[PDB]
Amino acid sequence: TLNGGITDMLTELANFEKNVSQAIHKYNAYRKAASVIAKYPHKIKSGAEAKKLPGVGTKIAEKIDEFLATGKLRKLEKIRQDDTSSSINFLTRVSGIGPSAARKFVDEGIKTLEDLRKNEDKLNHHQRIGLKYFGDFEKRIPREEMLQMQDIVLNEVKKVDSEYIATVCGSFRRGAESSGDMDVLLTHPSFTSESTKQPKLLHQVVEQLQKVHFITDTLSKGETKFMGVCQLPSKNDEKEYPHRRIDIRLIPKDQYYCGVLYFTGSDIFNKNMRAHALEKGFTINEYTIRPLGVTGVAGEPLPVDSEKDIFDYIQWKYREPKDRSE
DNA sequence: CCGACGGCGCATCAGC
DNA sequence: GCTGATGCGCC
DNA sequence: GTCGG
Ligand SMILES: [Cl-]
Ligand SMILES: [Cl-]
Ligand SMILES: [Cl-]
Ligand SMILES: [Cl-]
Ligand SMILES: [Mg+2]
Ligand SMILES: [Mg+2]
Ligand code: NA
Ligand code: NA
Ligand code: NA
Ligand code: NA
Repeated sequence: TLNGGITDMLTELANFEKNVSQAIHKYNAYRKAASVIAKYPHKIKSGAEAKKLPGVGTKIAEKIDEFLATGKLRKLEKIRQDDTSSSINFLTRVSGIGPSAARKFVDEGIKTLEDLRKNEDKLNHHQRIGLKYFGDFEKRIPREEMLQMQDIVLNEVKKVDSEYIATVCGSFRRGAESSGDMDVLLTHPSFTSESTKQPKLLHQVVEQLQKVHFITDTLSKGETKFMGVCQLPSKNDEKEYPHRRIDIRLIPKDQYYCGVLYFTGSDIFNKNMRAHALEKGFTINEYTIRPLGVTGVAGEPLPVDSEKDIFDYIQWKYREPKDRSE
């Protein structure tokens, strides 16, 4: 982190744009700039130097000059002092409260953790769980703990059906020493792009993980995606482990490589790769890569037998997961 | 200058 | 009840 | 806010 000061500033700007201004393209622009600066291997000496990086433009270069000179950004100093902006930014830290809900809550006068706790009746199911575990959800998960969680999930899934394959993705698969949450990609030969030969494939797995008290709460659940809370078991006399977020995604078995590409991320990596695909005349989702016809309609799914095949289509050199942390 | 900016699952609500 | 919009979430 | 054409 040679340029941590700058990347922190840009991230705070991004969050303000997303949460307060509700400007999603500005949010993405700031994050893209922060990401490109974060991997730049020199300590940045000026705005002009930064402006040579793709995604850093005139306005960001100016902000960088201000920050290098003074160590702060007047724009941010003002935003921090603003009560409405401060409140909104805080409320969006609760899982389930977005920019819209946060602004609506602040209008009602609900703008602190204390206010939230006394107005549970005003929260939906997801938000009530987000509040319950507010503290826990902001803690990172050490890789050592991720390994214990992997063992529980993989062993429990095997007990449901030995044909399931579960893969931990996200930052874990990128080799991070700590993770924000646990991301699990699940496949079963009965669920392909052509047919669903068994019902409740995801349900059976969630149920089993609940039965062993690993999964503790549910935020949302459908046929292909579960979003919930889990917790490692603690030993006798041991303090409990924090509750953790868990996401499970059931992907058609024949579409594993596209699925694991998506779920490995990072998010900014996915955005960059998908944008590059479009420039190259292709569209990528978690299921397929398809050509874009002259008109605009996506064509038929192209053959994929490896993650690398996807990179080959868009003429990118292959990047191992560890090199996708953007 | 101006259009595009990644793609999608689940929850909630309005209209019919 | 369904369909489409919108919010919020995931990478 | 930035980029491409
Ligand atoms: Cl915007
Ligand atoms: Cl600052
Ligand atoms: Cl695939
Ligand atoms: Cl598809
Ligand atoms: Mg994750
Ligand atoms: Mg994430
Ligand atoms: Na630039
Ligand atoms: Na939130
Ligand atoms: Na996740
Ligand atoms: Na573009």
